[PDB]
Amino acid sequence: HYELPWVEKYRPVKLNEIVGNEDTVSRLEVFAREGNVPNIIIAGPPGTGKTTSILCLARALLGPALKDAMLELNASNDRGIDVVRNKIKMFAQQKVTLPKGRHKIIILDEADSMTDGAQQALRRTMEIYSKTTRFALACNASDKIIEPIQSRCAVLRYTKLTDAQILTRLMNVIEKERVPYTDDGLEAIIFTAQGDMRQALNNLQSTFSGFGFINSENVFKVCDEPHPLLVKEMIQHCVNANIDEAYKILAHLWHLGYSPEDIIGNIFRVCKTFQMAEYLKLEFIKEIGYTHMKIAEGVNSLLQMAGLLARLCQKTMAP
Amino acid sequence: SLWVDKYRPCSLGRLDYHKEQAAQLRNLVQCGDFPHLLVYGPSGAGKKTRIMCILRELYGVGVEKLRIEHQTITTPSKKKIEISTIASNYHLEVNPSDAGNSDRVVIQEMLKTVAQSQQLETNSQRDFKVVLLTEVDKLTKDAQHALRRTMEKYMSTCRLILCCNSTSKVIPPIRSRCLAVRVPAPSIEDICHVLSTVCKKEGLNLPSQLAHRLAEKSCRNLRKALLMCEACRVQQYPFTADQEIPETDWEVYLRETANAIVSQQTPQRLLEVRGRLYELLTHCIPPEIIMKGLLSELLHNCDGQLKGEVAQMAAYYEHRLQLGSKAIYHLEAFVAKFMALYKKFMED
Amino acid sequence: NPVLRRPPILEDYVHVTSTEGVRAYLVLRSSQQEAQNRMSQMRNLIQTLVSGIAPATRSRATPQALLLDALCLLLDILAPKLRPVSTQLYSTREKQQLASLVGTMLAYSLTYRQERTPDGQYIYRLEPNVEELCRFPELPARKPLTYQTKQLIAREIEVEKMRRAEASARVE
Amino acid sequence: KIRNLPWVEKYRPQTLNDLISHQDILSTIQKFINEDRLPHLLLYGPPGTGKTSTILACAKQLYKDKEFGSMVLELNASDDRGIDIIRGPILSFASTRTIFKKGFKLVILDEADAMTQDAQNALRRVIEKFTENTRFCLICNYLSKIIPALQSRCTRFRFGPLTPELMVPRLEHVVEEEKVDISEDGMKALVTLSSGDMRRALNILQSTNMAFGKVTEETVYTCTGHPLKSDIANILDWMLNQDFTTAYRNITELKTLKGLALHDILTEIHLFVHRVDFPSSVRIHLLTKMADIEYRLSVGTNEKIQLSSLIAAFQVTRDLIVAEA
Amino acid sequence: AKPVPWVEKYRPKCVDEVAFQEEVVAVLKKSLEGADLPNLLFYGPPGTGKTSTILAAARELFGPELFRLRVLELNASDERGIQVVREKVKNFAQLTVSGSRSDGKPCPPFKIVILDEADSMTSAAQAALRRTMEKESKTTRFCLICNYVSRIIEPLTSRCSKFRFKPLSDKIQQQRLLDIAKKENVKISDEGIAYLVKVSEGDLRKAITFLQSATRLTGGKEITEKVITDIAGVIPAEKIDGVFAACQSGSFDKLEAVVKDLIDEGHAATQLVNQLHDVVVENNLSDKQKSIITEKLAEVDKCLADGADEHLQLISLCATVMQQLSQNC
Ligand SMILES: Nc1ncnc2c1ncn2[C@@H]1O[C@H](COP(=O)(O)OP(=O)(O)OP(O)(O)=S)[C@@H](O)[C@H]1O
Ligand SMILES: Nc1ncnc2c1ncn2[C@@H]1O[C@H](COP(=O)(O)OP(=O)(O)OP(O)(O)=S)[C@@H](O)[C@H]1O
Ligand SMILES: Nc1ncnc2c1ncn2[C@@H]1O[C@H](COP(=O)(O)OP(=O)(O)OP(O)(O)=S)[C@@H](O)[C@H]1O
Ligand SMILES: Nc1ncnc2c1ncn2[C@@H]1O[C@H](COP(=O)(O)OP(=O)(O)O)[C@@H](O)[C@H]1O
Ligand SMILES: [Mg+2]
Ligand SMILES: [Mg+2]
Ligand SMILES: [Mg+2]
Repeated sequence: HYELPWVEKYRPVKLNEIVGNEDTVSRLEVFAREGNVPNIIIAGPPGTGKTTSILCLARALLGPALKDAMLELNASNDRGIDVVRNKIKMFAQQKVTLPKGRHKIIILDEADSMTDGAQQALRRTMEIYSKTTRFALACNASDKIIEPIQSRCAVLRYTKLTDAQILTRLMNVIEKERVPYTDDGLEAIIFTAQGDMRQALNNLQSTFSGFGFINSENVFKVCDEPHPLLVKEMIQHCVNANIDEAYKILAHLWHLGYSPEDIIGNIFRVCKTFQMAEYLKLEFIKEIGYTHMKIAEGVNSLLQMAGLLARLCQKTMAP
Repeated sequence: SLWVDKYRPCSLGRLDYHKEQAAQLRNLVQCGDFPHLLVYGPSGAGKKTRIMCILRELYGVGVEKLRIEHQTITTPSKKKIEISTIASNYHLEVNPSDAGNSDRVVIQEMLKTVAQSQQLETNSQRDFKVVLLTEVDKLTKDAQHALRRTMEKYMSTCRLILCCNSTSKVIPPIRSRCLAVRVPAPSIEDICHVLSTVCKKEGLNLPSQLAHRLAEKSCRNLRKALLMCEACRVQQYPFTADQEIPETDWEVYLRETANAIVSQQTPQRLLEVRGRLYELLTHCIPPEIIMKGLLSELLHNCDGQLKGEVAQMAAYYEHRLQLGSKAIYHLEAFVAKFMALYKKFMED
Repeated sequence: NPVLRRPPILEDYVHVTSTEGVRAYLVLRSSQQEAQNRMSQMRNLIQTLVSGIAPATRSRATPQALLLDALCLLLDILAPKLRPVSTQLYSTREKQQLASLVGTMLAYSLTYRQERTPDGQYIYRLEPNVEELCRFPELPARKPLTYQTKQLIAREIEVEKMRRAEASARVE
Repeated sequence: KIRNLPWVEKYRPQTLNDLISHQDILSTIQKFINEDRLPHLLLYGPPGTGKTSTILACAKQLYKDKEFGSMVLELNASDDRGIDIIRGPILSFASTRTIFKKGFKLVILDEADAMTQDAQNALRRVIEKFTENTRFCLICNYLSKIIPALQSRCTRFRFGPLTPELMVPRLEHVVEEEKVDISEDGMKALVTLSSGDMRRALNILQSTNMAFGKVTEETVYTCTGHPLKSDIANILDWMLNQDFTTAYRNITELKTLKGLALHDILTEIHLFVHRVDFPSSVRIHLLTKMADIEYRLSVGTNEKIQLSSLIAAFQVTRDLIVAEA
Repeated sequence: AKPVPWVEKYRPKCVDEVAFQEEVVAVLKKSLEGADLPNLLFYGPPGTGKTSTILAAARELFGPELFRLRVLELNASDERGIQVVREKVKNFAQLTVSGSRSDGKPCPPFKIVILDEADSMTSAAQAALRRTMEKESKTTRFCLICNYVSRIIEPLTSRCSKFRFKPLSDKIQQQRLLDIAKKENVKISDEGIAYLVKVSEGDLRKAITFLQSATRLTGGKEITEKVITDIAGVIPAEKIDGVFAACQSGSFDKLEAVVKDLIDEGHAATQLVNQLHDVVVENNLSDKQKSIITEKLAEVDKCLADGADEHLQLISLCATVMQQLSQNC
C-alpha cells in the first residue's frame, strides 16, 4: 500500500467536516438527515468543495445502496448525444428499492464540457422521472449550463474561501498529522492559497516533505513565490516616494527572472491589503491597473515597471 | 434624394472645388498602376465624393449600381457576427467598425475572401479590385496590423482606398505602403458658390448675405450647409438677410448646456445637463462631435485668457473618452471640470 | 547634492551644460440602466432605419453622417406648409412639390400609417419613428402636418409604389 | 574524438555534480533519487539555467543506455501534443508496465507552456491515477501559462539564474578544455552582460572563436552588438551637454549611420540613468518620461518624434541640474 | 514591355554593383570565392541597400535555378509567431542541400536564412531561433537584417557577427533618382529633386517610390515642388510659418482660424507634428520652450496614436505653443 496525498487523504466523509459557506452546508446537512432532496446545481470557483459536498450528500442519503442508486459521470466519460438517451434515461427508468425520502442520484460532474444538445435532451428526462431520481451537477462557470437546465434545479453558488475557514481545516490537518508549525508560515501559506483549499493542502504537503517545519522562508523557498515581504517593502517605499530603494527591490526581483505579470499581480494583491489613506489607495490601485493593462496588452520590460514605481512616487506628491 | 444627394458631382472634372487635385488624381488613375490610396480630411470635405469620382474614372458607369450584402462571420469565441457591406461588380466598401472589436476578423477573413478571389471578368472589369475600408481611424490597432500583410501580399489583385478623417489613428506601417491623398474642406467662398449653384439649379434666388450666413454657421461642412439651406427653403421661401436658420436641436441643447453653466453652477444644474447629455447620447450622436460642439459653443462665452485651458481640458477628456469604454462619465467629468474652472474664474 | 561643480577625481563623471554654457558634473558610478436601454433601443431603431435605405443613398453617407446632418433637416424637408385642398384643385407647382416629397420619402423608405390611441381617436405616424431621433423635450414645439395632409402623403406613397411596380412591369 | 557540435552541446552536464548553481535543488532531487520517492515535478525559471540538463541527467542516471527507450517518453513542442496524444501514447504509456525491467517510468514535456488547455485539463487524471507507474516532469518558462490544478499537482521548482559568484569555474573548465587565452577583463565582460546564465557564455565564446579566434572586449562588441558604454556616454553627453539642434542632429547621425534602435537606446539609457547620480525628483521625472516614450513606441508612433522627446526629457532637466549646483 | 514598378528595375543584380559598402562587398565576394561565411548581422539606416545586396549575393551563389530551394527570406509581410519560427525555420534548416547549378557555377554547401525586418519579433520569437541557427549551422546560414541592431537581444546578437552599413551622401543618391527619371523619359528640375531627397531623409527606396507616384500624379508632365510636397503630404513651410505667426500674435481667434484652416485643409496631424518638430529643431528657440514644445508634440502624437480627435489635439498643441511663443513677448 502507498500513502495518498493529503488532498485525497483528508477529504471529508461527513458534511459536518466541510467548512465554508455554512448556510449551504447546513441546508445540505438538513437535506441529508431528512431526505427528499431537490435538483441541485453547484457553481463556484474550483477547489471550493462542490464534488466533496455532492459526494458526502449522496453518501449520507444512500448509505448501502450507493452501488445501485447512484450513476456518476465526469468529463472523462463521453456524455454526448447518445449517453443521455441510452444511459441516463434507462437509469431514470430503473427500478431501485429505496427508503422513504430517498431518490436515485445521477451525479454529472463538470457539466461545462457537456454539449448543448445533451443539455437539451436531459430536460425531459429530468422533468418526467423526477419522482424516482434526482440530479446533482457540479460546474465551475455557470454560463455554460443553459437556462432550461438552470431553471429546473435549485442553483447553489459557492463563494471563495476566507482565511479562517481555510485555517480551521489546516489546523485539523496539522493536528491529525503532527506537523510542527509557526504562525508566519500559516499566514504565508494562506496568502499563497488565495482561497483555494487544494492548493493550500498541496503547499502544506510540499512544506512538510521538503523541510518539515513551517516558517515563512521555508514555504517561500519551496513554493517559490515572489515573497510579498519585499513587495510590501516596495509599496512602502513608493509611499515614502523613494524611487531608489524601490528600484533596488525591483532590480533584485528582476535579476531573479520573475515575469512582469507575476510581480504586478503580487503588487496588486499587496496594494489591496495595504494600510494607508483610502484615496491614496484608490489612486495606487488605478495606477497599478493602468500599468497592468499595458502589461496584458503585450509590452513588458523593466522600463514600464520603473514607470509604475515613478508614478506611484509621483501620486504621493500630488495632493 | 435631398439637396445632399441630388446635387453631387459625377466625375472628377465636375467638382466645384479642388480642381488641380482632381487633375492630379485623374492622371494618377489613368495609367492603371495606381497604389493604395488613403483619403483623409475633415467631415463633409468631399472625401467620399472624390472616392466615388475616382471609382467612376477607374471603372465604367457601373460603379453606382450598389447592392447591400449581409455576411455572417465566426469569431474565435464561436459567436456569429453579422456585418453589412456595400458591394458592386467593380469594388467593395466595408465598414468594419460596426463589428467593433471583431473588425480584425473582418480584416483576417473577409479581406482574404476578396483578395484570394480573382476577378471573374478581365475585359469589362480591370486587373484589380478596390476595397473601401470606411472609417479606418476607428479601427482597432490589431486590425491595422493584420491589414498591412493583406494589402501587400495581394498588390496585384486588390487595392485599398482607405477613407478616414484622422490618419494619425492609422499606424505608419499602413501609411508607408500607401499613397496619402489629402482632401481639403471647401472655403467660405467655395461653399457660397456651391449653395448658389444649387439654388440656381432649382430656380431659386439666394441673397449673398444669407448664403454667407449658411456657410459660416455650418463650420465648413458642405453637407450640413446644403441641408440647412434646404431647411431655410422649406421654412421660408422668401429669403431674407436676417432669416432664422434652423439650428439643429443638438446644437440648441449644447447652447442651453453652455447657458446653464453660465447661469448657475450647482450640482443640480450638473444633474440637469447630465440629463441633457444623456438625451444626446441616447440619440446616438458620437461623443467626439458632442465634445467638439460643446467646446465650439463654450469658448464663445469664455474670456480670452480662458479659451486655451478649456480647449486643452477638452482635448484631454476626448482622449480619455476614446481610451475608455463609457462616455457619460468622461463627459460629466469634462462639464464638472469646466464649471469648477468657471466658478474659480468668476469668483476671483 | 547629486550635481558637483568640481569634477570628481577618482570616480567617473558625465558632463552637463545648460543653454548658458555653465559646466557641471555627475557621478557615473436607476437612471443608467434605463438610459442604456434607451440607447440600445435607439441604436436598433437606427439599424432598422438604415436597413430600409436603398443602396444608392446608403453609400453616400455614414449612419453617423446621416444622423448628425441628414435627419433633423430631413425632418424639416418632410414637413412643409401644405394647405388642406384636394389634389384636383392643386396647382402644377404644388403637384411637382408633392411628387418630389413623395420621391424623397420613397428614397429613405418612410411611410405613414394609422395608429390607435386610448383617448378614442386615430393618429397618423411614420413607420420608422424618426421624430424620437430628432426632437428634444426642452426644444420649442413646431406645428405638425394635419390628418388630411398626412393621409394624402400616405395614399400618394401607396399609389407611387404601385406606379413603380407598373413601371417595372412596362420596362420589363 | 573531435565532434562538430556547438559548445552548448559539446560541454553538457551529463551528471548531477557538473551543474553549478542550484545546489539545494540538486541535493533534494538526489535525496529523492537515492531512496526512490521521486514525485511529479514542474521546473520553471529564466531560460537556459539547466532544467532540461537536470531532467536529462536524472533520466540517464535512473535509466541505463540499453533501457532508455522503454522508460523515458520525451515529447517537445516540435512534436504534436494535442489531446489525442494525451489519450494515446501518454495514456498507454502511463497505463502499461515495462517490457524489459520492472520499475517506474518518466514522461518529459519540453516547452509545455504553449500546451493546449484541453491537454492540460486531461493530464490531471493521468498524473493522479498513474502516479505509481510514472511521474510527470512539466518544464515551462512562465507559471501563468498552466492551470492552478497542475501547479498544485506537481512540486514546483524555480531554477534561478546562475549567480556571478559561482559561474566562473565552469567558464574556467571550458576555457581549459578548449585551450583559449582569456583575461580578467574578458572574464568580467563574460560574467556581466551574458544574460546572467551559462547558456550563452559558451555560445559567446564559440562565436567569438568562430569570427575572430581571440576573445577580448573589443572583438566581442564589434561582433556581438550591445553598443559600448563609451558610445552610450557620448549619446547621453550630446543630450546633457550640447544644444537641442546639435544634439538632435548628432544622435540622428548616429542612428542613421550605425543603425541603433531607439527602443534599446531607451533600455540602455534607462540602465545608465540609475548609474548616473541624478536628483531624485529629476530621476522620477526622467523615469516617467522614459516609460512614457517606451509605451508610445509600443504603439504606432513616429520614431523621430520619440527621439526628440527623449532628448527633450533631458533638455528639461539640463537647467534644473545646473541650477541645483 | 510593361512599365514595371520602378524600384524593382534598377536593383543590383550582383554584389559588384553595390556602392559605398566596401567591407561587406569584400566579405560577400570572398564568400563567393568559397571562404567560410559567418552568421551575418546586417544593421544600418533604411534605404542604404540591406535587402538588394544580400539578394544579389544569393543570386550569385545559387542562381535562378536554386533560389527557391536554398534561400529563405523572412519579413513582416507574413505572420511570424513563436510556433512559426519553431516549425518552418527549424524544418527548413533541417533540410538537405541537394541540387547543383547547371551553368557550371560552384554552389555553396549551405542554405541561407535572410531574416529581414527583425524588429517585429519578440524576445521569445528570437529565443526560439537560437538552436535552429547553431545546430543546423552545417546545413543552413543566418543573416539577421534589421534597421535597428540592439532590438535583437544580447543572445541572438552574440550568435552572429556584425557588419555596419554606411549611409549614403546626398550627392550619390541625387544621381540615382536623376537617372531613373531620365530613363523613364520624364522631367524634374534640380530644386524639386533636391527637396525630394531632402524630404525622404536618406531612404532611397522611399524617394524612388515618391518619384514613381509623383510621375503618376503628373502623368508625364513636369514634377514641381508643390507636387513634391503633395506626394509626401508635406505641409508648405509658410503654413507652418502661418502657425508660428498666429502663435506669435497671441490671439486665440486667429489661432482657432489657422487650426480650423489646417483641419479644413485636411492636413495629417502626424505629418503636422513631424513638420512642426523639424521646424522647431531647425530654429533658435530656447531649450525650455523647445523641450516643452517637443514633449507636447510627443504627448499629442500619443493621444492621436490612441485615437483622440484631430481638432482638439491640434488646438491644444497650438494653444500651448502659443503660450510658449507669447510667454517672453
Ligand atoms: N470546503 C472544503 N472543506 C474541506 N476540504 C475541502 C474543501 N474544499 C476542498 N477540499 C479538499 O480539496 C479536495 C478537492 O476539492 P474538490 O471538491 O475536488 O474541488 P471542487 O470544489 O469540486 O472544484 P472542481 O471544479 O471539482 S476542481 C477535496 O477532496 C478535499 O480534500
Ligand atoms: N548549471 C549549469 N552548469 C553548466 N552548464 C550549464 C548549466 N546550466 C546550463 N548549462 C549549459 O546550458 C546548455 C543548455 O541548457 P538547457 O538546460 O538546455 O537550457 P534550458 O534550462 O532548458 O532553457 P530552455 O527553456 O530549454 S532555452 C547546456 O547544454 C549547458 O552547456
Ligand atoms: N548600395 C547600393 N548600390 C546600388 N543601388 C542601391 C544601393 N542601396 C540602395 N540602392 C538602390 O536603392 C533601392 C533601395 O534599396 P533597399 O534595399 O530597398 O533599401 P533597404 O536596405 O531595404 O532599406 P531597409 O533598411 O531594408 S528599410 C534599391 O532597390 C536600389 O535600387
Ligand atoms: N465638389 C462638390 N460640388 C458640389 N457638392 C459637393 C462637392 N463636394 C462635396 N459636395 C457635397 O458636400 C457633401 C460632403 O459629404 P461627403 O462627400 O460624404 O464628404 P465626407 O465623406 O467628408 O462627409 C456631400 O453631400 C456633397 O453633396
Ligand atoms: Mg469536481
Ligand atoms: Mg531546452
Ligand atoms: Mg527594405
